[PDB]
Amino acid sequence: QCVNLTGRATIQPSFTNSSHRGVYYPDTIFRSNSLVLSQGYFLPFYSNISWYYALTKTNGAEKRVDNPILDFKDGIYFAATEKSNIVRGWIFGTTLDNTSQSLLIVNNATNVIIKVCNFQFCYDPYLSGYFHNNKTWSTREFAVYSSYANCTFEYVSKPFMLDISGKSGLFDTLREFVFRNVDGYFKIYSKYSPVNVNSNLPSGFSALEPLVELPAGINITRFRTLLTIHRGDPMPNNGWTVFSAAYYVGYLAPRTFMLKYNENGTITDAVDCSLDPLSEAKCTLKSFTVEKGIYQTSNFRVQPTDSIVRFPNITNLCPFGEVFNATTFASVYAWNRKRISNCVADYSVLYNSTSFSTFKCYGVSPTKLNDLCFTNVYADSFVVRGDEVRQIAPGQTGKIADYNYKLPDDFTGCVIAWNSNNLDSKVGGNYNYLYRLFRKSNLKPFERDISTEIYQAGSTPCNGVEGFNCYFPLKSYGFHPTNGVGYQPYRVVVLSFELLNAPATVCGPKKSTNLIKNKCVNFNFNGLTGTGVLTESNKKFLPFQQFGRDIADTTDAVRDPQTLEILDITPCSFGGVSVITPGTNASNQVAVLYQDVNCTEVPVAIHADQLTPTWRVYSTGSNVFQTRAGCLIGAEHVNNSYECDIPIGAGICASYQTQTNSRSVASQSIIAYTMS
Amino acid sequence: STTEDRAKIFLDNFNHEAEDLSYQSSLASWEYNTNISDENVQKMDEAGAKWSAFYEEQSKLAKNYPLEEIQTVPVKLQLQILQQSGSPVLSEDKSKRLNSILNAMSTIYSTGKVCKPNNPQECFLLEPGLDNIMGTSKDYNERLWAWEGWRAEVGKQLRPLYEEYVALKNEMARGYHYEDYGDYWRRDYETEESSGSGYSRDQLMKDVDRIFTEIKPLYEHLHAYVRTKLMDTYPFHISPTGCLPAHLLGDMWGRFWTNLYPLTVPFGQKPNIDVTDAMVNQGWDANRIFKEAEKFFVSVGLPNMTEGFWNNSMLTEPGDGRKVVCHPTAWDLGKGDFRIKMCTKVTMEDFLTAHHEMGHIQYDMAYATQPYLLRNGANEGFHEAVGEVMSLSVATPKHLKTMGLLSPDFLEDNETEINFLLKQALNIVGTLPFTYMLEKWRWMVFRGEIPKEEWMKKWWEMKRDLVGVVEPVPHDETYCDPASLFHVANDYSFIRYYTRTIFEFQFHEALCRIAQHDGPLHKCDISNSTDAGKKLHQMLSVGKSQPWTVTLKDIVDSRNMDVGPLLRYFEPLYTWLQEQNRKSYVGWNTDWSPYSD
Ligand SMILES: *[C@@H]1O[C@H](CO)[C@@H](O[C@@H]2O[C@H](CO)[C@@H](O)[C@H](O)[C@H]2NC(C)=O)[C@H](O)[C@H]1NC(C)=O
Ligand SMILES: *[C@@H]1O[C@H](CO)[C@@H](O[C@@H]2O[C@H](CO)[C@@H](O)[C@H](O)[C@H]2NC(C)=O)[C@H](O)[C@H]1NC(C)=O
Ligand SMILES: *[C@@H]1O[C@H](CO)[C@@H](O)[C@H](O)[C@H]1NC(C)=O
Ligand SMILES: *[C@@H]1O[C@H](CO)[C@@H](O)[C@H](O)[C@H]1NC(C)=O
Ligand SMILES: *[C@@H]1O[C@H](CO)[C@@H](O)[C@H](O)[C@H]1NC(C)=O
Ligand SMILES: *[C@@H]1O[C@H](CO)[C@@H](O)[C@H](O)[C@H]1NC(C)=O
Ligand SMILES: *[C@@H]1O[C@H](CO)[C@@H](O)[C@H](O)[C@H]1NC(C)=O
Repeated sequence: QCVNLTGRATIQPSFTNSSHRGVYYPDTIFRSNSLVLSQGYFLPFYSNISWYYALTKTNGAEKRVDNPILDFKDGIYFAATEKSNIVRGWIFGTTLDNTSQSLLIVNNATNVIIKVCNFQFCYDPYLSGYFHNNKTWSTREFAVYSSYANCTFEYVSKPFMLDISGKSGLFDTLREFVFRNVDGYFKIYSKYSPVNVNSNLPSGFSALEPLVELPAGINITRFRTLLTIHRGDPMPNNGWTVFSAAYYVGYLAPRTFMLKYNENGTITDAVDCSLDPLSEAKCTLKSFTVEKGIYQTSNFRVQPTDSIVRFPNITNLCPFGEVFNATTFASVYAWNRKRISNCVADYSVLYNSTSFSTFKCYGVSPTKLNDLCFTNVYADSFVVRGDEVRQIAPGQTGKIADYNYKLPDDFTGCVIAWNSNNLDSKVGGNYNYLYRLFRKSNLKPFERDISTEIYQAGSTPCNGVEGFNCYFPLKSYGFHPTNGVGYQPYRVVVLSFELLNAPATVCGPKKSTNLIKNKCVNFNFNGLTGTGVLTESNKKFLPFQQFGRDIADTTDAVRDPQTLEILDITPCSFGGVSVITPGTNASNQVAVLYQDVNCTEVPVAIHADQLTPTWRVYSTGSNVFQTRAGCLIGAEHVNNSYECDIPIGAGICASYQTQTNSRSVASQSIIAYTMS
Repeated sequence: STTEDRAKIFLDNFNHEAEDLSYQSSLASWEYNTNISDENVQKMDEAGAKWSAFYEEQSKLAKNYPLEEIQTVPVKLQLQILQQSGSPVLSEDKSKRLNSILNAMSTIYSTGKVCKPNNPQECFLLEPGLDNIMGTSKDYNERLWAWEGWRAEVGKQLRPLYEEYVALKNEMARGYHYEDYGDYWRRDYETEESSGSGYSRDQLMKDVDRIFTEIKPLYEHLHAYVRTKLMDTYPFHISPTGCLPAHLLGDMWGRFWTNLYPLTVPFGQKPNIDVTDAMVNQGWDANRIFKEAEKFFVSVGLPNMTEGFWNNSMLTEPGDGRKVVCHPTAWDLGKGDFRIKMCTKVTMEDFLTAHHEMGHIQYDMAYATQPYLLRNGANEGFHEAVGEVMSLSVATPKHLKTMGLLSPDFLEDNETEINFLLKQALNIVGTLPFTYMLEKWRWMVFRGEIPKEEWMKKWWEMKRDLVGVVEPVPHDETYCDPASLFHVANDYSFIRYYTRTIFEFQFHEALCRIAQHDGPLHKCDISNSTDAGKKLHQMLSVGKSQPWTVTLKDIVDSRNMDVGPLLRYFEPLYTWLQEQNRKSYVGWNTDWSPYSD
C-alpha cells in the first residue's frame, strides 16, 4: 500500500568508524570488580558502522529516508538517536512479513510500551508531526502504522521520560543503545544524555548503563528501520520531509570486552578484544593499562562464534537412583563396583541434596563435572564410620585406606558420603557390616580383598583358629541407633571417574546443539573445551577412540558420537604472538606477531578477511614485517638499526622510539629503529 | 618384625572388639541401672559375665607379650593396664562368693529403712527419704534415733560380711602382684622412670600424707567455726574445744556438710547464692540446666552435646515407671555414645553435679580418640577432677549473674564472697579429712595391720584425730559403722574424691592463670575462655595414654600435686577464720564425748 515515490534513495552506505562507543553492562547487579574477559555477543570497536544521513539542507540533500535491508544476526548497535524526536519508533520483524514477529522499539517518552503482536505491513510505514502548543508538534499522526493483535509478548508500563523538544545543536545527543534478544533476556540498554558534536559519531567513552530486561526472547535474524517525515512544517515548502538527522547502524559479533565492574558495573577503559594488537594485549593483561615491552597476547584475535557441544545421544536414566536409595548394603571389604555403563546422569544434582554429608572431590570440582563428561565411572558403595569417612580421602592412610578400600593419589573423581542412621542401625546391634583391620601389607588403590584368611600374625600356623598370636581380620562395625555421630553408620559412594581416549559413556544432562560447518567456534564435544574452526578433514584416526592429541596436546581430532564422523579442530588463530612495541605512550599504532606461517595466509587461513577495518588498516592490508619468529602486519621494514639492547621488540631492534621530532602529524610510530 | 608390632596389632584387635561388645555391655548396664525389672537381671548377667569372660581371656592370652620389649610408651602403658589386670586368683567358688557379697551389699544397703518401734510399717528409705532426717530436721532426738537405727540396720547384717569381704579382696590383690587391696586401688597412679620418675604407690602414700598435713589447719579452723555456730542452735551438745557429734552433720554418716550451710552462714540475711525459687519460676528444668551447661562448654572451647545425648540418657523419672537407683553417674559407653543419669532436681549441689558429670562427659569425648583400655581417666582422680573444676567455675556468683541465673540486684562484696567460699568450704573441705581418713582406714584394713576386733576403735579414733568428729555410741564392734556409705557398700575406690579435690584447685589455678581472669580464684569463672579451655582439652585428650604426672607437669608446670592451690583458693576465708574463731580455739579434743559426757 506504500509506493516508493519521490524522496527515496539507494543503499549508499557510509561505512564510518564505530569508535570507542557502545558497551553495555551484563550482570547489572554489582559484582566483585573483577577485570576479567567478558565473552559473548558484543559490539566491535571502530568497525564499519553504516551511517546514513537523512538531512534536509536542500530539497533532496541526499535524503536517507530509504528502508534498506539490514541483518541482525547476533545483535545490533543502534545510535539512530536525536533529541528532536525524529524517526522515533522502529520495526524489528525477523523477516519483516506477516509470518515474522515484529518487536517494536519506542524511543519517545509519550508511550513507553513494547509489544510484539503481529504487525503485518507494507514496505514503508511513516510518521509525522505538524503543530502542538506543548513543544511536541503533534508527533502522533493520523496514519495506519500497521496493527497489533493477539500479542505473544507484551510490555506495558508508565510512559517514562526519554527525550523532548529539539536539539540545540547538530546531534546534541549521546543516547545510543544496543539490542539483542536471547534466552528471555532483552537488552534495551541505553545512555540517555546530550553530547554535541558537529557531524560525526563521537569517540566518547562507551559507558552505557543497563536499562531493563524483557522475557521476550524471540529470535531475530534480520530487521528494518523506520522513518518520520514531517507533514506540517519541516521546511516552509510544506512537503513530506524528514528533519535534519544522521543515523547509525552497526552489528554485534561474538567477541570479548574488558570490563572493570568497579562501581555497580561501571568501567574505566572498555577494550574490545578483537580491535587491534593493543586491545588484545590489554585483554591478556587482565587490567586497564598497557605495559611497555615485548608482549604475548591471548588467542582472541577472532573469537569463537558459537559454543558447540556434541554429547552422545544416550538419553538414559542412570542407576544412581538405586545408588543413594540403594538396598545394596555392602561393607568396606566387599566394596561394590557398580558400573553405570552408557548413560546420562544428573551430575551435581545429588550435590544439591541437603541430606548428604561429605561431597569432597579431590580432582574434579562439582561444577566442572556436569559439562566435562566421563569415559568410565564406578560407584563403590559401602559402609564406613565418621572417622572412616575422614579416612576414605585419598591422601589419608589408615585402617580403612591401607587395610581396606584405597584411593589413588590423583583419582580424578569424587566421593560422597552421608548418614544412614535408622537405615543401617539395629537396636540389638547391626553387625552385618564388616571391615578388614588386618592385612599383610597396605592395599593398592582399587584392590578388592574378600579374603578372610587367618592373617598369619607372627609365626603361628593358625589354619582356622584365633590363637594367642592369631587374629581375625574380618571384624564387624557394631552399629547402634543410640551410637554416636563419630561411630554412626555412614553410607559412602566413591564415585570414581576416569577419562581416557575411549568414547564417553555416562555424561551430564544437556542438549547437544547442532554442529556448525566451518566457523571458529567454542568446541566442547565430549567436554573437551577449546577454540577453533570445525573441519570435516579426515586424518589417520583410530575409529573407536575420540580424544585426539595432534602435537603438544593440541587435540585436533574429535569424534561426533552420532554419525561416528571425525571432526578436526583447526584453530582460527594460532599462538606464537608477540606485540613488538605496544602503545602505552603516544605510539598509537600497534602490531602483534601472528605465526611462522607467512602473513599472506592471514585472511584465508588465520581468517582475518571478515574482521573490522582496524584489522584491515592495521593487520590485513598494511605494512608487513617479518622476523625469525614469524611474521606480522602493522610495522614496516627499515634499513637503519643499532645494537639491540632493551628486551622490547623481540629480536630485530625496536622500542618506544619517538617520531614527533621529525614531524608532529602522527607523533610516535612502531618503526623498528633501535632497542633503546 | 618383632613382638612390639604383634602387641600393637593385638591391642588393635582387642580395642576394636572391646568397643564392639563392651558397647552393649555398658548399654545393658545403663538399661538395668535406669530401669529395674526381672529380665534386666539377665541383661546384667550377660553384660557382666560375657564382657568379663572376653576381657579376661584377651588379657590372659596377652600374658606371653613381654612388657619390657615394648618401646612405644602408650602401648607400654596399655600392657600395664591389661596384663596387670589379669586373671583373678580366687577359685570359681570364691569369686562367685565375692560377687554374691557385692550383690548382697548393694541390695541390703539400697533397701535400708529406719523405722519407729510404734509404727514399723511407715518408714522411709535412705534416698530420698532419710537424707532430710540428718538435714533440716531439728530436735535431734529423732536424729539420734535415725542414726542409731541406720547403724544397727547396716551393722547386724554387714559387719561379718564386710570382715570376710576384706579377706577375699586382700587375697584377690595378693595374687595380682600387689601387697594388699589398697595397693590394687592405688595402681592407677603408676608411672615410669623415663617420664614420671617412677612414682610408685609409696610416693602415693607420702604425697597423700603431705597433702593432708597442711589442709589440717584450714579444716581445723572450719571445724571450730562449725562448732561455734552449733553452740547456739544445739545447746551443750558440742564441746568448746572438743570434737563435734557425728549424728549432727549435713547428711547421713557425716559425708557432706551441705545442709549445714543455712546453719553456718555468718551474714546470709542479705540476698545470697540461693536461686532455687528462681529456678522454679524461670522454667529451667534439668534439660534447660543441660543447655546452660553446653553454652558454658562452647564458651570454654569444649565440644557440645551429641544427638544421642539429646534423645537418650534420661536423667529423672521419665513418667513411665522406669525405676532408677539414681546417683550422679556419667557413662562412657565406648564408641560414640555418652550418657548421664541422676534424679536431677533444681538445687545448687545437684546443679553442680549436673555440671560435674557433664564435665565427665566432656572428658570422655576428649579422649574418645584413645584406645578403649586407655579410654578411662588419667588416674582415679582426674576423671572426677575435671567435672568438679567445671562445677566450681560455673558456681561462681559472677557467672550466675552474667548468664541470667542470678538476680540483677546481687552484691559482689567481700562478705557474700566469703559466704560462697564458705559453702564451697563445707562441700569440699568438710569432706577432705573425711575421705582421707576413710581411704587411709581402708588402706590400714586391707594392709591388715589392725585385726577385726579393733577396726572400730581405730575407726573412731582417727575420726577424732584426722577429721575430729565424735560419735554418740561407738557401737562396739558388732556393727559396721564405716560400711553404710554408698562407695563403701559397692566398694568404689574412695581416694578418687580426695585426689579429685587435690587436683581440683590445681586445675582451677591453671584455669585462673591461663584464662587470666581476675579475683583470687573466687570469682574466676572460666566462661568465654577459649585458650585455657583448649589447653585443658589437650590435658583431657592425653588421658591415660601418657602418665598423669606428665599431664600435671603439662597443665600446671608441676609434675607433683601440692596444697598451695588450696591456699590461693581459700586464703581470704582462712584469714577470715583466724579473725572469726579468735573467741574459740582452733583444733579439737578427743577427751569430750557425748557418751563420756
Ligand atoms: C530416593 O529417596 C529420596 C529421599 O531419601 C527421595 O526424595 C527426593 O526426591 C526428589 C525428587 O522429587 C529428588 O530431587 C531429591 O534428590 C530426593 N532426595 C532428597 C534428599 O530430597 C527420592 O524421591 C527417592 N527416589 C527414588 C527413585 O525412590
Ligand atoms: C524397663 O527395662 C527394660 C530392660 O530390661 C526395658 O526393656 C523392655 O522390658 C519389657 C518388660 O516389660 C519387655 O517386655 C521388653 O521386651 C523389653 N524391651 C527390649 C528388651 O527391647 C523397658 O523398656 C523398660 N521399661 C520402660 C517402660 O521403658
Ligand atoms: C544447587 O543447584 C544450583 C543450580 O540450579 C546451583 O547454582 C547451586 O550452587 C546448587 N547448590 C549448592 C549449595 O551448591
Ligand atoms: C554443637 O555445635 C555445633 C556448632 O555450633 C552445632 O552445629 C550443633 O548443632 C551443636 N549440637 C547440639 C547443640 O546438640
Ligand atoms: C529422639 O528421636 C526419636 C526419633 O527421631 C524420638 O522418638 C525420640 O522421642 C527423640 N528423643 C528426644 C527428642 O528426647
Ligand atoms: C560470656 O559468657 C556469658 C555467660 O556467662 C555469655 O552470656 C556471653 O554471651 C559471653 N560473651 C560475652 C561477649 O559476654
Ligand atoms: C571483708 O568484708 C568486710 C565486710 O564484711 C570488710 O569490712 C573488709 O574490709 C573486707 N576485707 C577486705 C580485705 O577488704
